Amino acid sequence: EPGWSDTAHGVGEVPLKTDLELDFSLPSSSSYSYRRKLTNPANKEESIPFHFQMDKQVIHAEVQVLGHWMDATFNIKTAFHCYGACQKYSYPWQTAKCFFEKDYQYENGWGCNPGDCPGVGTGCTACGIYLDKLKSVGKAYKIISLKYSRKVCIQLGTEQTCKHIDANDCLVTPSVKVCMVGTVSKLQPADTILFLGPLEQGGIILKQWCTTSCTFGDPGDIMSTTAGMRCPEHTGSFRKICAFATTPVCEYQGNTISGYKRMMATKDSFQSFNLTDPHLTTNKLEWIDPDGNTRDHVNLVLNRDVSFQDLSDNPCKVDLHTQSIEGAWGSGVGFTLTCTVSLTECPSFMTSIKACDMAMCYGSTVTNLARGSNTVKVVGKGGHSGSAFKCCHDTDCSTEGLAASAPHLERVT
Amino acid sequence: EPGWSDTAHGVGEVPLKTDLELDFSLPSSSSYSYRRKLTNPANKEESIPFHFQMDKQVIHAEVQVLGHWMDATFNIKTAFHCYGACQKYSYPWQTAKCFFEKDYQYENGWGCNPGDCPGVGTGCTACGIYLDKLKSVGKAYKIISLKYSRKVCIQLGTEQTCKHIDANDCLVTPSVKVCMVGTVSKLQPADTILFLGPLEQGGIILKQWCTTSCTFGDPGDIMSTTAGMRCPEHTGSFRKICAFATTPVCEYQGNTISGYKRMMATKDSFQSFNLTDPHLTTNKLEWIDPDGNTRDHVNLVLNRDVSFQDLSDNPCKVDLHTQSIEGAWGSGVGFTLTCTVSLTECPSFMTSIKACDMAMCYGSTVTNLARGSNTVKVVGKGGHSGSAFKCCHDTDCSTEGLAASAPHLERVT
Amino acid sequence: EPGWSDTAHGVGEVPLKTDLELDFSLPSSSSYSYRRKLTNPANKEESIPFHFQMDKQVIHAEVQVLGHWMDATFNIKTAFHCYGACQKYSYPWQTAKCFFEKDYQYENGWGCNPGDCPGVGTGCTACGIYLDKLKSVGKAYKIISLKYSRKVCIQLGTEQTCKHIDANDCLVTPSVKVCMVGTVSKLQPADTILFLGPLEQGGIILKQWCTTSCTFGDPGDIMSTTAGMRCPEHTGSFRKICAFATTPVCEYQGNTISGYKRMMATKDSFQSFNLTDPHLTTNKLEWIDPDGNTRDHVNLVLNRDVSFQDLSDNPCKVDLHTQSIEGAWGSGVGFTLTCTVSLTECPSFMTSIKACDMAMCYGSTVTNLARGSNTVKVVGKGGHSGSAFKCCHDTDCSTEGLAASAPHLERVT
Ligand SMILES: *[C@@H]1O[C@H](CO)[C@@H](O[C@@H]2O[C@H](CO)[C@@H](O[C@@H]3O[C@H](CO)[C@@H](O)[C@H](O[C@H]4O[C@H](CO)[C@@H](O)[C@H](O)[C@@H]4O)[C@@H]3O)[C@H](O)[C@H]2NC(C)=O)[C@H](O)[C@H]1NC(C)=O
Ligand SMILES: *[C@@H]1O[C@H](CO)[C@@H](O[C@@H]2O[C@H](CO)[C@@H](O[C@@H]3O[C@H](CO)[C@@H](O)[C@H](O[C@H]4O[C@H](CO)[C@@H](O)[C@H](O)[C@@H]4O)[C@@H]3O)[C@H](O)[C@H]2NC(C)=O)[C@H](O)[C@H]1NC(C)=O
Ligand SMILES: *[C@@H]1O[C@H](CO)[C@@H](O[C@@H]2O[C@H](CO)[C@@H](O[C@@H]3O[C@H](CO)[C@@H](O)[C@H](O[C@H]4O[C@H](CO)[C@@H](O)[C@H](O)[C@@H]4O)[C@@H]3O)[C@H](O)[C@H]2NC(C)=O)[C@H](O)[C@H]1NC(C)=O
Repeated sequence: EPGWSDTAHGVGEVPLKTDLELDFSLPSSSSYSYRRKLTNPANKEESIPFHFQMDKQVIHAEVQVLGHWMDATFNIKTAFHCYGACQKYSYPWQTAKCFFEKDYQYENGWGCNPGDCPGVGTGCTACGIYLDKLKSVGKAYKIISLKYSRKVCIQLGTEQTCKHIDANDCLVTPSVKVCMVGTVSKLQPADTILFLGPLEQGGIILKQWCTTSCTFGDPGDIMSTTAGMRCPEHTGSFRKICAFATTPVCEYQGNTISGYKRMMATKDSFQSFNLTDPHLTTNKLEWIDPDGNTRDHVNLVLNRDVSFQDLSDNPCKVDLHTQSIEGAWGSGVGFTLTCTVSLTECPSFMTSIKACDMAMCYGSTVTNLARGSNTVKVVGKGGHSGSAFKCCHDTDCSTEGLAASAPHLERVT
Repeated sequence: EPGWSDTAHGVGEVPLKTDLELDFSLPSSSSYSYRRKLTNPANKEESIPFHFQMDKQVIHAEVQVLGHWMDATFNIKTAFHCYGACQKYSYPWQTAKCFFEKDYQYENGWGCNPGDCPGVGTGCTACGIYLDKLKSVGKAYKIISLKYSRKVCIQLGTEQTCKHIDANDCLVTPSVKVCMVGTVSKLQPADTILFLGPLEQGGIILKQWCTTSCTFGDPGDIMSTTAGMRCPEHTGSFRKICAFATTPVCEYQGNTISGYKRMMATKDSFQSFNLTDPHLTTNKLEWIDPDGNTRDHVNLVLNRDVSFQDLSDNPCKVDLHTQSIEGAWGSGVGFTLTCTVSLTECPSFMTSIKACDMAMCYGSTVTNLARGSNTVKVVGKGGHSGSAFKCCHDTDCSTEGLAASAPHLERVT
Repeated sequence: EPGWSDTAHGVGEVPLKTDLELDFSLPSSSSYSYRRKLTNPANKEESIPFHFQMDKQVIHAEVQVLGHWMDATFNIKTAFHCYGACQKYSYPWQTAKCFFEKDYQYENGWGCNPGDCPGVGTGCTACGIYLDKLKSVGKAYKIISLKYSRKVCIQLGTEQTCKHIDANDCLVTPSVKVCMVGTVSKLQPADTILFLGPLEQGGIILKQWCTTSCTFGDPGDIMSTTAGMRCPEHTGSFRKICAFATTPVCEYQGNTISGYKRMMATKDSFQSFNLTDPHLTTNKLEWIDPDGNTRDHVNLVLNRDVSFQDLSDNPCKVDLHTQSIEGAWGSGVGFTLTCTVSLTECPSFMTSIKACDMAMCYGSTVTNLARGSNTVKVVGKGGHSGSAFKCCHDTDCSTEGLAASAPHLERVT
């Protein structure tokens, strides 16, 4: 009754026929090497070479590049005009990177009038707040997805096998099973990481980082991006100060201190993380976490008996073509690839269809294929503008790929 | 010296007497089936049938139903009355779902007076902001608790055993141990999940969702619930515009754009999750995560020797009665069930007492029972209004159950 | 080719030579005890005593003490002076714990003047909001780091070994390997935990707790610390009410309800956690989580064959001296200890260097030492003012330690 499947990564074994078991925890930032001449195959005249290599864990993050976080100074200036409307004149703050203007139009009923202006209900008094002394204070990225893997190389006799194993996965070679359990994520999807210096000097994790309502003083309030400045809103209140024969003066009741200055005063409240040999290219960040306390559990079984049974073996063949796509690249909501998967050589097949481009894969769907044609939907997260996403099974991908839409990542107002 | 205990789920075994070990990782959205005729019991004339079935992982979430998130339009209108107080008249905005009013009372010292109203320090000018064009944009739930389990069925010969195994737990039958490790939680307790459409189309995870201070423009600002509308506060400032002989006009300095419009502009900043075959009934949401990359580690040991020792075996008997309860159902703080647990047939017993109703269990306490009467406190989370929570050990529950209080889930102001 | 290393905690074994394997899941709040007389060493006349003890899991949190969260009442009062400036007089609100003042100076152009004050553009009207009826409502701590461990004691014959094992780590004695996998963290670094009563009655987890912009009504708005009060900002707007011959009155458009009152109205929206036997000393909180559903996977292997191979064995010797330090204690960003590590008796050595004081260790670096002198940097989190941080390998620490700087944990404005 059990139909064919390749979703289980592992073995059926008989322990009394196991030549060698390794079971151990290993730091993420540690590699591990083991070499031994095995005194079997009960042949004595000839021994069996055995190499096991496990590289340090590499972390891969698909990220949204957010630009440069800016520090700035708050300023306010007043501009009075005796007649006309507030549009009929330009203002000095309009030369600033970020500015917000409130206009008191057609209201100088003596109470608010300079000596030279004998008008009532005319003219305009313009109030403008602007930011200057802008300086870049760090680079920020929002995490779309996180991947954890270790390269593993196995040599049994004169046959070598190397593969990148994802965390909580197993590798199965003809006589060796290697499994990893326990890698846990300190970073989380949608975290914002901030680098006050080069990546090599470590980052800060910020759970509060403004997204939908960026107000001056919020974390991430002033961002300088490739597409120009992103300026914060000012939520305070304006008030026109007036006296006899004196020109009106603007007064603002609101926050004056920038988000960066607010964070540095309590800098030690936030979690840092350190990066060994980070690699940043476009929207991909890879690195090795140097924290020695983060450990995963490693199990190796060397078993050369005929009862050593790879649980994924099957005669099924899968042919793939990419039908359609919807959604966005570089998005935490993601894209959905619609695939046409043809099965031959089996009545049914339970397997995993992935969405991949030239660089890597971004998501995976477990599906139960029937002989002939099937439609499978795969959700991917990550990728970039030039990405042509393909349907893949193992290393076999469809001939043609499909580009996703640009993500909606913009402020309102 | 070791007293009896049933808290350890697992075995003591001798590996050289193990007939069969399976060790493998499996996607959460994958099932697994294995059938084999075992060529033992060294009897040859007769073989041993063996079935192993593992269902896809099911996720169970106890949720707080938050109602419908609403999109709306911001509006402001002015109402002047020449004499009397602002209470002495009704206003058009009072017909709206959400409205906020600020009244300028007894202040028209000429500066603020229409031509027809020759009064000073009398009358009132009422300012009112209201929301209209309300449309439902999705359904939101806050997660109280998360459970992960897989149904497992074992057939050895002509004897079958099926049980739901929780993640990071083991099942022990007479000759089979099955264990699961490594399932990790993407959703977290107190997350808010938002469904812009039917559950089958997936949800959005929102770390920022207003709870204690809902302001217009916040995520979750305007909620339409069974108990009526929940309206956001407006934190901006009002100002009475005045000119000669013209009637006063209200002006507001504050946010105008709704929370929903703010999110959609940056929709791709947030994490989505997808649901296969979701089931929603009252405050319970169950589903299968279709993400193929989420794997758990599965270990099966088939061992028929007399040294195969179930570590939970014991002669102890436990009788239960539900004494008292405090706390709330449907709450992330929870309720505390106070139980009276009588032990017989053992001098002491280390065991787990659970809080359960008709549907499921909601929490568990490990306790060291002494022969005779004991008091045990169990913290549960979840449940609903009709829940009668009982003290249980294994499948044995107390005769009577106790209802918890309603949760405090309300805005102030 | 493989150089020496002690980073792998575990064994190489032959399963057919294993006398006994235990494999089981165990609640965190449960201990486990196993005693058996092993009928080997195939000697029959003499048996082998075997004890295995596993204590309940203990949670250790390095915390930032935040003081007492305060509830308060909002108040506003007005003070008019006919002449002079607003500084020329004191005010009743200046006697309050928290107060904020806005001064309307030199503006009484008749419109705002009491009958007795015949001045224009002179005097001042001072507006002051203050908080009273302050009452402590709980104690709050921000989590810097979390550690999970179980004490384990092994007796084989007449030889005993006890050690605290960290989660996801293994202990290796001459013939026993014990490993733990699967402990997962419910609390997270940078979480804020709030205790409305004694620690024994449980805490509340709050993802939103004000850090960089504390506004009246935010969670954690009013904190009473050892260094005095920490007062919230008020972001609303002021307005001077005026009429004929009457003295001006202040009006505020802003939040009036405190953060504590706002939380209690929706108290059941937040996650609680319970503590068995908590220990608080300065900035260290230790406890046992009584939730019976949290389980870890335990594996014990008893194997007395000569092929039982501890993977960390090595002849290398390491000598340590503490060179320099930068960073802060009690910080989530942490400190960096710079160590001088001398290797002898090996050409190279892959090992872990830790940062420790008298109490415990706070971080760890995996490094590849060359024969002779090396510089290693270790990142630690936690500690306190008197901490002298040392470079350590295993139980061997440097003679002298170095104190870190105080953390920057202050509000601006
Ligand atoms: C692990 O990550 C943490 C967090 O990123 C990281 O902490 C950072 O360490 C750097 C390195 O020392 C700190 O940057 C220094 O800050 C001091 C004062 O704050 C400055 O004086 C330094 O600049 C001077 O020195 C330079 C040295 O050549 C000169 O080139 C320069 O012109 C200046 O004269 C220097 O910038 C930084 O402050 C912390 N970050 C925080 C948030 O505190 C830690 O070092 C990382 N550890 C490891 C082992 O990687
Ligand atoms: C996994 O989860 C994600 C997140 O939920 C999910 O993304 C959603 O996909 C749906 C399905 O296509 C999207 O809804 C569509 O949106 C487009 C434009 O945004 C509309 O044109 C669509 O409505 C039209 O088409 C319908 C088809 O019959 C008609 O009935 C209708 O009348 C309209 O004419 C449709 O609503 C949705 O936008 C996204 N969500 C987000 C946040 O982007 C994804 O599809 C899920 N994947 C799988 C495999 O389940
Ligand atoms: C697990 O953690 C949760 C969260 O901390 C915890 O819930 C708390 O339980 C306590 C204990 O009952 C509650 O405190 C009580 O609250 C009621 C009304 O809210 C008060 O009447 C109580 O005070 C009276 O009774 C005392 C008993 O002697 C008297 O000494 C006192 O003078 C008063 O007359 C009492 O304070 C608390 O409300 C909850 N917390 C929340 C947030 O709801 C739960 O009990 C913990 N469970 C276990 C098993 O530890």
